[PDB]
Amino acid sequence: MPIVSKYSNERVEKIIQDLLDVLVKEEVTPDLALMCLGNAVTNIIAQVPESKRVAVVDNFTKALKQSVLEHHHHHH
Amino acid sequence: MPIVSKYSNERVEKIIQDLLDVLVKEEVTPDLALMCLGNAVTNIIAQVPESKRVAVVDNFTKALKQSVLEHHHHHH
Repeated sequence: MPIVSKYSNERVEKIIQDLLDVLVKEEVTPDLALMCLGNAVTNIIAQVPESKRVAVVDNFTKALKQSVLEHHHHHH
Repeated sequence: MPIVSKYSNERVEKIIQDLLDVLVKEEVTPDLALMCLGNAVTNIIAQVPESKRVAVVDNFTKALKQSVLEHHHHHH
């Protein structure tokens, strides 16, 4: 329900950017990016206790679909 | 196109490695990692045509939950 503000947003978006930098440094393809990122995500989720391990990945995948569909929400 | 993969698995792993190096040098938490990676993936899927955008994100998310449940032990 509430989006936790545990960390500085600047830092959050910066890390996102630095990750994108890696992807643009190699000029990776969409397929490649998804495959590399997917393994990175899974690695982190494996470090999360099993009790919530299935929950965190599901919420991840759920929210992922939410953000993708909101790109043409009220734009052309 | 005469492409079955194009990119070498060696490079694929190396990219994942570098992505990990990014996350490690930032000392990211599970919360932060998923939050940053989610936006990164979303931007990648935003480069994918809407004609297949829902397909790629669904297979991505599908493969994620597969990997999470599959990867308890290494594999071999």
